[PDB]
Amino acid sequence: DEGAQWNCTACTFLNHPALIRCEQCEMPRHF
Amino acid sequence: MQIFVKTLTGKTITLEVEPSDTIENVKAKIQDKEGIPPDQQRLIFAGKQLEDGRTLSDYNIQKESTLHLVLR
Amino acid sequence: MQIFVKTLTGKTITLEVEPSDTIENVKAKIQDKEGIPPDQQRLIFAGKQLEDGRTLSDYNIQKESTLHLVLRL
Ligand SMILES: [Zn+2]
Repeated sequence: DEGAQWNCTACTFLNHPALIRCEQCEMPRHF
Repeated sequence: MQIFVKTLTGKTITLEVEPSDTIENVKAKIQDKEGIPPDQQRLIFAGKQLEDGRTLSDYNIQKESTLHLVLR
Repeated sequence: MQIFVKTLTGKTITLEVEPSDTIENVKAKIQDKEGIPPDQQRLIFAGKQLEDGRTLSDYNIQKESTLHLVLRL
């Protein structure tokens, strides 16, 4: 699951696992 | 057809559109309703950044679907 | 053409690039502006990690678009 993509909970964008903030809206992944 | 456009503040904008409208047309309707220039709009639907030349139906955007508006 | 690079600490870097530039060339330009060695740079665009040997045009990166830089230690 650590290499999995992840959906931003604010805008839903499907993000790369290397980012810990959303590429679109910069919402943090770990809130 | 009504769809919803949700901002990052959680505000839900109700927009009247046609199912065959292009994304560019939708941005123009957001410009008409909210006054936001289309070049400053990014729309996300179910994980995907929406591209200007495609239609709402192309993306399976339906009645009362929610698009997420991020300002760039 | 201009492209922008966003870092995790919020900095914006503006680069001058051609669409034919490789990702390696882009990392070298980031090093000039920042000081981060290219082998510690990861570039993300549209949810994908960009590969050193390919070019901006390979990823359809256009004028005034934005890449995200994260670090690899
Ligand atoms: Zn987001």
